[PDB]
Amino acid sequence: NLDSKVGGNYNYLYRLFRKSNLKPFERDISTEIYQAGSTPCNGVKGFN
Amino acid sequence: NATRFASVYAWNRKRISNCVADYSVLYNSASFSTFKCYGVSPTKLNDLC
Repeated sequence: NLDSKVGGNYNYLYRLFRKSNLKPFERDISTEIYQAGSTPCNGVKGFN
Repeated sequence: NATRFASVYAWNRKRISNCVADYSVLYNSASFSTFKCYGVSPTKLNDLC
């Protein structure tokens, strides 16, 4: 009833993919483009 | 590599079981025009069974 917005609330963010799993009590704030799958794509999104 | 295929509604299915798959020559060989594959990467299929 508060944080929800019409058409989705894009203020908050979440990292779907990362090169490795974070340990408990660890912070990664990096918003850049990194490797998603098993093939390193060298930065900008592409190459599966 | 078959000479002639079937139609789009006549499509034939070949059962693949009890086999070992090498996907490096089917993808990284750059012998195919394009591929669109969802849910899994082409390199992951070699380490996934």
